[PDB]
Amino acid sequence: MSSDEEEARELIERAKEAAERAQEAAERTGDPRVRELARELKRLAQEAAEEVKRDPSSSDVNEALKLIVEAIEAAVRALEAAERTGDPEVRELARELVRLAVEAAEEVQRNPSSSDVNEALKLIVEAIEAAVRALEAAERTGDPEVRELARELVRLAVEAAEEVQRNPSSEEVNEALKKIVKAIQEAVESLREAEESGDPEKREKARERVREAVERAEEVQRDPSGWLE
Repeated sequence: MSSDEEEARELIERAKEAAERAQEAAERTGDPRVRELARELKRLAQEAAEEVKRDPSSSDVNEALKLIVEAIEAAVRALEAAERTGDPEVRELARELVRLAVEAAEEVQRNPSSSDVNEALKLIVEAIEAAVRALEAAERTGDPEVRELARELVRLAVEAAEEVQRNPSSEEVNEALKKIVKAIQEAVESLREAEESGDPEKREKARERVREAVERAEEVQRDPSGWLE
């Protein structure tokens, strides 16, 4: 078996496992909307895998499948994280994140040759992963205020991700989401530091650190090109 052949077989298997996880996760939510989204994740994996199964010699087709599989895996993690929280607002944020993954994946499958559409999904996947980490970190604090701020922060990322999804070729919209993702990653790192500390003062510091990330993300959405920075 050649290298292209081996890579194809491996990716098709990875796609199958992803869609299967998506199936399982969605049926556990009992939300008919999430079941529909997971059905859509499965459909996209099969459509993208079917192209690779036909002809595994195209770099673009194999790259499209790989990115779509990464999007499904991230969507799966979002749904699993939401279920762990038992929190209805977090479940709704997860639904919103999964919907964005679906819509961005649909654009990739339709246009595998487009660098922009590829970049949009890539960045959106990174945003989903960062958002899930922020929500998980906030949940671990058990603190109502940190949790609420994390949700505010993820909503700003969702609104910026939608802009990217709808305008993949706009560099300004891309840079805005990158800045917000950076702010989320900084919030996550601050929460980790406070979590590994036994200092109550470090926990109040955490609230404020997440608050500063929210204020940063709000500033970015008001001035996405950083004209004022």
